[PDB]
Amino acid sequence: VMDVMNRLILAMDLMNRDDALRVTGEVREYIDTVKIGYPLVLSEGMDIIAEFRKRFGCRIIADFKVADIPETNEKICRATFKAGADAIIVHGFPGADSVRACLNVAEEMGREVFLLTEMSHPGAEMFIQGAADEIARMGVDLGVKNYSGPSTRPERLSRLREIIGQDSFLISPGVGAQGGDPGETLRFADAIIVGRSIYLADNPAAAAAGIIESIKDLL
Amino acid sequence: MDVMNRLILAMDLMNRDDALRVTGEVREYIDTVKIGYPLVLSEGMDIIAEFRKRFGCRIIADFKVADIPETNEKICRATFKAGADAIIVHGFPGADSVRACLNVAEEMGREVFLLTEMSHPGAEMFIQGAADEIARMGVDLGVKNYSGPSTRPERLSRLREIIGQDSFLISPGVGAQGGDPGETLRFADAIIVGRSIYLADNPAAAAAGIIESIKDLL
Ligand SMILES: O=c1cnn([C@@H]2O[C@H](COP(=O)(O)O)[C@@H](O)[C@H]2O)c(=O)[nH]1
Ligand SMILES: O=c1cnn([C@@H]2O[C@H](COP(=O)(O)O)[C@@H](O)[C@H]2O)c(=O)[nH]1
Repeated sequence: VMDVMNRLILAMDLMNRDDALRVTGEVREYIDTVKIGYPLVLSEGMDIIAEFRKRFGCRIIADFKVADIPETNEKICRATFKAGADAIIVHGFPGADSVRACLNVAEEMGREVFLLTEMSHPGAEMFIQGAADEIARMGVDLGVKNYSGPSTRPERLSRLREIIGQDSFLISPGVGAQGGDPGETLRFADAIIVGRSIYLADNPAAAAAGIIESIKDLL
Repeated sequence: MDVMNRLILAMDLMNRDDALRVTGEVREYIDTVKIGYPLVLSEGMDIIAEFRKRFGCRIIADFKVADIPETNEKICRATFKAGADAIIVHGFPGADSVRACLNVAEEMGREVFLLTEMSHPGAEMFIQGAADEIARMGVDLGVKNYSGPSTRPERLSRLREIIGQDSFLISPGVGAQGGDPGETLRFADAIIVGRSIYLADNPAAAAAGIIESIKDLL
């Protein structure tokens, strides 16, 4: 599995290149893995991935919530890996063919897929939560090794960990701003994802350091 | 929304030169282009303004928006800043995520299309069973624009029933995925067509052919 420094992944959702680079640089001693999503990519271009690789020694997870038909999913994954992403996040709710399409491209291109199981926001209760255990089981059947699940619902995160097994790699957003606790989340997830609690802080480095101090016995 | 010839081009070529040339070739037949991540991730968001400069066409950003509300808001803002007239949003992530998109669209003078059921085989696993409820959620939220599956006209008809005749309904899966242009237009206001046009030996003839087949439907 990827070796995530300090079990902490930065969700870099600032939408300005200068701010995104400044904040990421400030926390670089604490974090070697950065999740870049569409807020930044749609604002600054896929070349922002290149820029991060150039500036920082960071692994890049493209949080693109891939959620199209197989043919389109293939194209999205190809473009994303071509740009230098180490991994891509993919929805399971569009079904097994859509997921398989991403897995096939990742296998061919030597990169990784993370399957999102249940989302951490309130609206997730409406449809995704009821499908999440089956989505996780589907991932296991398809050979998915990497997953994302919700910090905001420890009971759900625990069940999802059970389904995917201890050997699977599990990351978890919703820590901090959305209400999730770093330590409790790391009972089940391999790494936590943190965005606003760090990138909106007056001192992002102090914020990251504070989170890390709070989980030091788990490192 | 008034779509020329009831035909929306899905421009999923991944090269700027090819995408611009093929769109140019069929410009006399369309005034609405759906641009998705295949093109945007290959050539940048600046491609949207370039399409407007060259063709004056309407632009629907097919970004399958599917994040938490806070992130959805950012995605919609970035997308509308790039000049998109509308954006396609998943309903599966729930009502708050959809509402986030509706907010930005209202703010910037744009439209949200709610995707209810997808057209590929895997849609049967989870989406299809949620689709009627997603459509009702759209109605509850005041959504006026929807997308549904050409490949399942019985499902498309049901979608139409739920949202009513006043709502605007577009439908992908025509051609390559097996859907029929004329049958789909029994229920949808407009059909989306990608590969059957952009991978054709002669895209202009392909477009003309499709239009000829639905001429009695305008
Ligand atoms: O279920 C979820 C919830 N959030 N996110 C993403 O993780 C980050 C959470 O950031 P935050 O710490 O500012 O809440 C954002 O990029 C959000 O899109 C997910 O991928 N899945
Ligand atoms: O349920 C679906 C199926 N396809 N599409 C999109 O519509 C287009 C269909 O293209 P095609 O005519 O080449 O199949 C592609 O951009 C695809 O991502 C959707 O938005 N929803």
